[PDB]
Amino acid sequence: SGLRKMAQPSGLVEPCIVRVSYGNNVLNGLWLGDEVICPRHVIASDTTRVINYENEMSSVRLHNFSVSKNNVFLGVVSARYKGVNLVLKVNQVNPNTPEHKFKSIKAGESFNILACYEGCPGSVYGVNMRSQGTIKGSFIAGTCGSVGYVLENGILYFVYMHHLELGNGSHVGSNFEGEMYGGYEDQPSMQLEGTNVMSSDNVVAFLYAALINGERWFVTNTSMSLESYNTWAKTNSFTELSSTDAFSMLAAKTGQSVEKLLDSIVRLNKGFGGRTILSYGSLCDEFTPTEVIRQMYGV
Amino acid sequence: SGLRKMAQPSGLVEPCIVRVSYGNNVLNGLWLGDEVICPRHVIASDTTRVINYENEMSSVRLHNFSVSKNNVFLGVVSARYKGVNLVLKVNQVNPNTPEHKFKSIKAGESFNILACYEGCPGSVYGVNMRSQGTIKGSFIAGTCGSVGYVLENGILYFVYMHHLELGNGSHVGSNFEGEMYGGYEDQPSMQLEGTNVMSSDNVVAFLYAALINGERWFVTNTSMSLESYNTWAKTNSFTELSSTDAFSMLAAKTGQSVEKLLDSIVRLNKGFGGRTILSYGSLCDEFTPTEVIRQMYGVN
Amino acid sequence: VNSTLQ
Repeated sequence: SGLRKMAQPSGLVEPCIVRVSYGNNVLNGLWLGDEVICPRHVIASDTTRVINYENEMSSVRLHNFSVSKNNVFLGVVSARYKGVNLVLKVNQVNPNTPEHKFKSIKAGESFNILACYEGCPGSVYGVNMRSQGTIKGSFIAGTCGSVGYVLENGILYFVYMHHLELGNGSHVGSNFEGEMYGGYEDQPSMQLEGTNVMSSDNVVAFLYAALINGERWFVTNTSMSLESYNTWAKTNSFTELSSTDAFSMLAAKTGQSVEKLLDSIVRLNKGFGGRTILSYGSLCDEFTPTEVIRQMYGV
Repeated sequence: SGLRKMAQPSGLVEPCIVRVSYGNNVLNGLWLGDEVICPRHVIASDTTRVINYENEMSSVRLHNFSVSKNNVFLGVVSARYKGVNLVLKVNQVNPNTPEHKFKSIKAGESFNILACYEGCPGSVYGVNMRSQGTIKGSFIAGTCGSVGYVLENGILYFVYMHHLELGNGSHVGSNFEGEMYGGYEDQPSMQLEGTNVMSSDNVVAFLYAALINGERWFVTNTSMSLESYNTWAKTNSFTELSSTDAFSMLAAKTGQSVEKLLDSIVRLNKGFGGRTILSYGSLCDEFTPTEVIRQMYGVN
Repeated sequence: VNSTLQ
């Protein structure tokens, strides 16, 4: 019992992380096959000013790169852009290249981040994609290029690569197709995140998790229909709850139907009155229904 | 980037997790060298009622064990108890046995849990040892035998093996010598946890994390001697502060001395009111100074 | 309430 944010094992990903440096920039790269992918901003000669990527690529000199793993270097044979990603062809194939696939993460979905520091795996933890395409992760100078991944049906998916941190502390990254989630630009600009929309299904999950833990102060003797709720959400920065099917098990186990929890959300949205739910002082939308169900009881 | 609980990579430990079954019991085990360690109740005829471990061991038949990594099934040549753990000798040396040592975790220290379901590594997450020898983790039926580990300066330490869940939801496990943390019995009995003592070290660390994140509404500029704090600590369920040497760097980066945070602790312990710190509604002692120095500066 | 041997 107990609700904790978790991550899937990183063993399959760890061997693919490499240190990539250029000029004064040192970050992390993903080594798969005979290629190394990393943020192209590792090529920038001056990250405190607007970056002209066409010029930076024109003046690039392969020998200036330094790709390595456990202090064993890989020779770079070529460099090209793929969206906001830099793809380096190296003189050696990663013998530990795991079978894998690439896919994009959607808002509300969870995935794992393998936080690395200068080509070295440091920590693993789970995150959740926000509506604007960002995540509330933990990266400090040097974790750029950290990899996001998910294991589903025995298949490893590489889904995210960290690029930058916004002024508001939210984190930005791209998929391996070279597309930046949220369409943010890979510049040291002051772009804004935008209005964050809470994942309604994730909050319901959270509230269910809270119920299973014995917390009930937020449970009223009222209920709000899915239709009414879906109406309210559209104007209060919350997604639309498509159906209650996903919470059937949680509903049976706790005895509270979705709609009752929907009523709670609307009423908790203005403050917890100093109270807490699973130690937090506000609604949490970082756990998907699946995440909660698996962690509650045998699934 | 605020304060989030993390776990160290699990790649070194994954190859050591195995599935151990006996009759209708299935849980996880740890395969190192030619040995496999796992909770001993796996051989219990019925883990639902009180167990006579001597008898269960007297009636155990080696061939009834089932130990497998993946498709590799190991032959059990001998079984013995070592505290609350079962130590099994197998006919094969684990070729992926990493360099390792063993040790116990003290109250207030953190480590990683590699939770597995019937021999399959499913998740990894960080935890912190409470004063009563428990941890607030997340284990579902089948995660028993899950492994706790720490990486301290190139050294991998195996430190925890999951055994049971207390009536109140707290999780209990043992070290690898087979001693149960908190001295709990591996029985479906009714044992209470008791009052937990908050780790002062960790809470002070928590507050530095807050200051580093831009929150300082709780700053008082008024300080409380370490001596006065410790006397207050004893009567309020908090550990006595060793010294302030552990936070030297944090106090420098923030400009707030430990004594000032100690005064903040005493007052904050009366309640946050309608305010929060790092989004929490009360004092958090699950993050150690070392843990916080990283997450904020990552220099290890 | 108490213990479950997981």
